[PDB]
Amino acid sequence: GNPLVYLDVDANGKPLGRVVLELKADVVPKTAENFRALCTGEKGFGYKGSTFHRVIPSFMCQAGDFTNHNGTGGKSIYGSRFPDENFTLKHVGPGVLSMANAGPNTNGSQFFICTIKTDWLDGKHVVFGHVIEGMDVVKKIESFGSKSGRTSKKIVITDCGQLS
Ligand SMILES: Nc1ccc2cn[nH]c2c1
Repeated sequence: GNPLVYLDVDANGKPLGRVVLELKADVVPKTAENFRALCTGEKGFGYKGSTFHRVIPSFMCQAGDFTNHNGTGGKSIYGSRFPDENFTLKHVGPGVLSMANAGPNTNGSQFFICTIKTDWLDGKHVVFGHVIEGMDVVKKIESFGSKSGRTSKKIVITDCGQLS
């Protein structure tokens, strides 16, 4: 079946817990595979040690820039950027996992977890999974955001990997 992966997240050096994500490889296999491999670190790089750098309350929590840690960087397992696979899955509510980008066909490693329905991103960002477990952790992360996206705590993915 679809991969299950995890992110263990600290805030200011203390653990918040685990976010478990289902990756919809059935619908977006290339996008799911990128995220899966970045969680395991098996290509020699990935999310371990990187941050949630942009968090906006009542919107989303964004992470995955493991090169620049500021939202300008990141890279995929295929190359620096890769195409929008499809827009079949929609931003239907809290818990949606979707690719951050800088316009059409600029997927790398940055991603976000929605804390509300973000329907205006449909057809613009590739949704590729959702939160199976740990929405409590996501709500904690969300609470350390601001309107500008600047976080009020240092939010770090201390560990990550694949469960199945
Ligand atoms: N892949 C990717 C995702 C978000 C942003 C923002 N600037 N550059 C990016 C590149």
